[PDB]
Amino acid sequence: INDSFTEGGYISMFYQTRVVVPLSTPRKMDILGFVSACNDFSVRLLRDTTHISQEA
Amino acid sequence: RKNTMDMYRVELNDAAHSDTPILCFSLSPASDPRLAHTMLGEILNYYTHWAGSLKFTFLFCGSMMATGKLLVSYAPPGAEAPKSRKEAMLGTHVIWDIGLQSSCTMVVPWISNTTYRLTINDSFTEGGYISMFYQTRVVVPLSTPRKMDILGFVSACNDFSVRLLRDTTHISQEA
Amino acid sequence: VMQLTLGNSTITTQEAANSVVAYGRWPEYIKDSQPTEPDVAACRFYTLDTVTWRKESRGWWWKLPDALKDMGLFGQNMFYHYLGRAGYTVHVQCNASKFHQGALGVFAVPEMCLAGDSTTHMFTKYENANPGEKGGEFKGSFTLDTNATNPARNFCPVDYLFGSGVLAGNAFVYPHQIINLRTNNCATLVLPYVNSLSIDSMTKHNNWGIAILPLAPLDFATESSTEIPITLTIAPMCCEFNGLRNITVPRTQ
Amino acid sequence: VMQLTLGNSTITTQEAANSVVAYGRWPEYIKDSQPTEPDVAACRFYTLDTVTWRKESRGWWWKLPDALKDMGLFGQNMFYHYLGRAGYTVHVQCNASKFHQGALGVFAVPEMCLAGDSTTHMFTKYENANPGEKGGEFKGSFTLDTNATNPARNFCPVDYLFGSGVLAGNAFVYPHQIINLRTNNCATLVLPYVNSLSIDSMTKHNNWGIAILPLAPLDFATESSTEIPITLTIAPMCCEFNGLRNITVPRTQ
Amino acid sequence: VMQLTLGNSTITTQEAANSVVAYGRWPEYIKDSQPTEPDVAACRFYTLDTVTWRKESRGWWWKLPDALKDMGLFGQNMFYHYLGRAGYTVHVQCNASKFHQGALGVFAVPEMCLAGDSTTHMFTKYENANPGEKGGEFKGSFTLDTNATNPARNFCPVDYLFGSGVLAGNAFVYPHQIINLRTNNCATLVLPYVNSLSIDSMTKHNNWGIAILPLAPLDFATESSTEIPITLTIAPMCCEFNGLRNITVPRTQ
Amino acid sequence: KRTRSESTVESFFARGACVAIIEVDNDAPTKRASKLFSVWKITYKDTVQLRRKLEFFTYSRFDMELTFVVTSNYTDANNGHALNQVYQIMFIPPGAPIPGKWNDYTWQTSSNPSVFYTYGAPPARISVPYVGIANAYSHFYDGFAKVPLAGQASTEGDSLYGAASLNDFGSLAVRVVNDHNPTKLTSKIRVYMKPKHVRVWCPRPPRAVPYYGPGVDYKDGLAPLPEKGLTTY
Amino acid sequence: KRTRSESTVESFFARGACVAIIEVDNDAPTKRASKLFSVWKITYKDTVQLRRKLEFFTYSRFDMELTFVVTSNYTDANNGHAL
Amino acid sequence: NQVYQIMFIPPGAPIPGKWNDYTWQTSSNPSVFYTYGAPPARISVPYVGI
Ligand SMILES: CCCCCCCCCCCCC/C=C/[C@H](O)[C@H](N)CO
Ligand SMILES: CCCCCCCCCCCCC/C=C/[C@H](O)[C@H](N)CO
Repeated sequence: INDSFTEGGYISMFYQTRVVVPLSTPRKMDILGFVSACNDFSVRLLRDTTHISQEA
Repeated sequence: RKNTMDMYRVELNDAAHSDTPILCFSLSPASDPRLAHTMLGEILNYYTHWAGSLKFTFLFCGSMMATGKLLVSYAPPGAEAPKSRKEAMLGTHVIWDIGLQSSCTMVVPWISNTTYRLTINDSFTEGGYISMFYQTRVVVPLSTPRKMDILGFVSACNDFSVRLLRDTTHISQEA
Repeated sequence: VMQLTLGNSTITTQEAANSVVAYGRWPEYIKDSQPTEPDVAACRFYTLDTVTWRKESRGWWWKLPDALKDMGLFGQNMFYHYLGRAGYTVHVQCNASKFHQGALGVFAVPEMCLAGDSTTHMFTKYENANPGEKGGEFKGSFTLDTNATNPARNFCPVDYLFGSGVLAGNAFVYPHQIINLRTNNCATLVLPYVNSLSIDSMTKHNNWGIAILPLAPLDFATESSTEIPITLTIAPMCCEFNGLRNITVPRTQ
Repeated sequence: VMQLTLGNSTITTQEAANSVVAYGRWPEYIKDSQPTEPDVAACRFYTLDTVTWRKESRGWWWKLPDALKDMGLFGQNMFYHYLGRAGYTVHVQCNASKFHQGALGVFAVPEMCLAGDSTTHMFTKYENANPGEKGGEFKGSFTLDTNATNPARNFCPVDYLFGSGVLAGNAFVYPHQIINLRTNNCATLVLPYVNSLSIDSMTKHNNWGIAILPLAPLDFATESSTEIPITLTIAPMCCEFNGLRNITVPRTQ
Repeated sequence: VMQLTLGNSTITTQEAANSVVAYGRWPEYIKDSQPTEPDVAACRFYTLDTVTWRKESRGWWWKLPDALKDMGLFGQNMFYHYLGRAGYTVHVQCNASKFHQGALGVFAVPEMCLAGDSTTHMFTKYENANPGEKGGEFKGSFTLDTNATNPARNFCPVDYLFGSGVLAGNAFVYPHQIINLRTNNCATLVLPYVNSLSIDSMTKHNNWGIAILPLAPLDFATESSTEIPITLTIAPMCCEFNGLRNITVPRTQ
Repeated sequence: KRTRSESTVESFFARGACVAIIEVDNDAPTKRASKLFSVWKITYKDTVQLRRKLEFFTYSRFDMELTFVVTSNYTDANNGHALNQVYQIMFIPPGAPIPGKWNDYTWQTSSNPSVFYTYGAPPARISVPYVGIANAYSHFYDGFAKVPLAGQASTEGDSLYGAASLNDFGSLAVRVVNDHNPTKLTSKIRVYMKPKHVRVWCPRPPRAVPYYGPGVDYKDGLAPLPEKGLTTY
Repeated sequence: KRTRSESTVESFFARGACVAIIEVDNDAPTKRASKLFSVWKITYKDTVQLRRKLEFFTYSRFDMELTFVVTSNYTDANNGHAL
Repeated sequence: NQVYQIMFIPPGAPIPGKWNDYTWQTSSNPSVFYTYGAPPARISVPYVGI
């Protein structure tokens, strides 16, 4: 949950020099991000999710 | 012929060869009216799931002089039901040579997409179809009957099994 | 080719269909786990009344040991001894030529109970439920006896109901034989003693029933009518009788 | 008594005449001295059109593997693969009673070339030389096609010439069977693959021919006319197909 | 550098990205714990219709073994045999130069169920849920079919919902490959047979779905428009067919 | 710190969840507006928690425990109190008779499994093994029960996408076996499903949009992602 | 696929089935229209499920378990509650 | 007779808003059902401190 007690820090992405492209090359390029768990990842205290709903 | 003895007989004649089927039914022992009332069907009606092969036997009740050749074919599920001998001969079939054997037995292989079949009418567990056609004709000499009846029988094989016992649909009680 | 030799009687045929032993067991005497044993004197073949098979025939039924009540020493011992036990050997003969058509189904039914013809439940009398050597006939439909003043008190068997409210097609569950006129003109059955008691009365209880049904219609060449004699010959086996007493005379009519 | 079980098909008969293996060899796969093998999927019995035997019948002829061009997977593989090889199992059924008369001669002819009906040599077209499942018929005499504008371009078989200018009496040199209505109502033949090549095209070349001739006239009792169905059931054996390519669609009409 | 040799077909490439075997298992025949095996005759690569990748492309989807219904022997066996089983080898080719931009995501989805376009639940017909070799397309938004008189009864896939109400980002849970135009112009997938039954009907049930999504926009140099062909070549593996019967002809239109 | 004992398939799925509520009434039969007995088709798709949990994988195998939590109440407070209620829950497998009346022959339970509950007792619990005709339960079916064929009439051969072949797992019929109370009473039974020995195959992505029907169809609410700045923490 | 564990005689017959319903009344003895006690002759032929199952065979042997499911109700709602 | 439901809501789990809303389905939230008159319900929980 959102709480300052267990802040995980921040992740930021910056330029180092620049993106360099020659003539007749696209000047707008997209990058894709992915997230995965490591071998030491674990969870506990099973609970209901907050992204589920039902009428009535 | 319903609800009398005549329903237990299938008629044959000495007419010229024709591709029109002699007999047709669907492999739904627990749902087909012709098979639901047999012992196999009655036992299956007590269970929800069943599996295994079956034996279908046909006995010729004509005269000794009568001879002929007949075809008994099984069309597997998922195909249009056979409408003529030409489509019937595309699948498993047996030849009844009336004149050498008075009875012929055919074994229905367990061709299924599921481990067990249901005892209700549903397209999910279709068992295919069974059809009977003429091969050449029924041949009889002079002074011999020209209308002869055959008898059909159904039985379970050694691999037959049932599960999920349930109440039958052929039982009722007042109040 | 079959030869049935028993007691002082012998039946030889060349148009048989082997034989079936009901439940896989031959008749046997009671094991350990004063008796009277007629032996060969009673264990012999007796011929019952020959019936006629026609196009309109619906079937015939006999009761055992009822059908043997008048067959000499067997019936005498049954009427002289309170309790008895014996198996049966049944032989059905139906002669036909190469131009004949039809088929008979012979069924050996334990506890062959038949539906009555009256509204009252189980209201058939003893004298009508025990026809004797003549057996009875099957009907094509159920007829209700409305003669309240003088009820017939007879059975009302229905061919397609087997006379007991069960589809005739399932009747093959019982030990059975098929006499097909194009393969065999006779059949044989071996029926061991069947009951919940080792011995039981030979007059109050019937052990077996023999049902002959026309599985296929009878026809001959191109003739408009034909008749086939059907003969039923029965022999008791392993006769045992107990409880000697005064002769029993069942009521008639 | 014969039972032919192959693939997912079974033929049972009790009026057979044993069988003859052509040249004493059963069909076998090519020895060493990507292939496609349908196996049981194609090695099964298919029933061709039943023909009628009458008093005026002169005979029938079929070509193999031509007759199986439309029989499911076998024909599909033949039209999908350039080259192929397979033996044949032929079964001829001709039912008859004890009052019937006549006899059929079944001949398996390798390279069964038939004479044309036109003056021009070998002028028959492919569409008429490959009838398919329906085969063809024999004529009692040679008729010359004089339709110069629209020649028929069909074969003109002659029964007593066997359709190839050879006396029918010598036709027994080929592997043959005799179906005599008084002894057997069916016959079986086993034809191994015969050709000068290990494999050959399944559309350009025909490997075998089946000829059914009326060796004796058909008669029944004292009737003025009678008809007997004749059924021809054929099964491929040791199917092998090679050279996968686009489907071949032979021209018709 | 990759070479895929199967049956009578071979695909050679020098711009591959190795390969991923779905669930770590290659296709295998059913173990013990009459079948028809076309073998190399069916286990070969077939090329499906080439699609065009544009700036506005939202994605494409194909169903297997639906896409192979018309591919020669494989489709013939599927329509001739009731039940079947086979794995798949999928090859996606997307050629591009050093001046091109974009990326494709190839996803192999078991039981790829797509949302319908109608208010009625699961109201899509068979003829629209089985496009065949041409597959289908993804939409950028959900459009509701209000044509009550003549409903389209087609699917309504949404690119960002993956067509099944699940965020496209999670679609990588399935076995997947990424074709990045700057590293590789093709990808390969090996999909073993997946189902709750050892064998299942080849016409009633679809085993796999192939989804091609534009993970990155397509661009080329400074041009205002560009098109890239995308080719999908699929080969069945370990073909097995069962229950031979009459040919099945699914309804169209 | 890893342990991974609560993240197992058993731990994830071994939790009771309400799947259906069956409502019955105890009232005079002459009142056609009252339901003396109810029939509910067995399925987990009537809820969203267990449905979402199960749809994480395409195939599954497991045994099941059913729990029946029974509650009841009066429709009035001017008629004193009623007697203790007894409820009957009968299982109807495929092909078995469907009760038509509150006291017809189908309630004889000659061969249909049945559970009798007395109000106030601990909730009834039963266990059932794997009863799938196939080798594993399927939550998705990319196919049709019937495939239309060329030459067939337009009124035959039609079937819904996916249909239901493996999903025909019977129904439950709930009734009250006690005499009809003079005052109407309303009872509700909550059915809780608890899987055990759960094995799963073919993981699937989590559902993103609200469930609409047993299938994968959706109509609205297709915007689950909120707004957030690209360079905002 | 055979198993044949649920097709055994025990499995087929080892199922509870209702055979009879005995009705009794708690009321003043002076009301001759009420039945204070009831007597039922033991038999399985009053029903059709178990009767049909049993008649599949002519002879049988078995032990029996009897279960008595009791329910009760009031004939009025203006007299509070009973004990 | 009254029946009571006590549902555990761990951090981040939905908070019931209505008496018969979806949050009471107990898909993954531990729950205890009590029938009036029965012995008081008792449960055990281990150390759950982060
Ligand atoms: C009164 C006695 C009640 C007896 C209850 C027995 C019901 C048995 C139902 C079996 C259900 C199997 C579990 C469901 C499997 C998957 O969810 C489906 N294949 C997909 O919907
Ligand atoms: C219906 C099921 C109910 C389940 C109840 C589970 C609740 C678990 C609560 C854990 C509480 C741990 C004990 C408290 C620790 C210390 O007091 C705090 N760290 C200091 O306030």
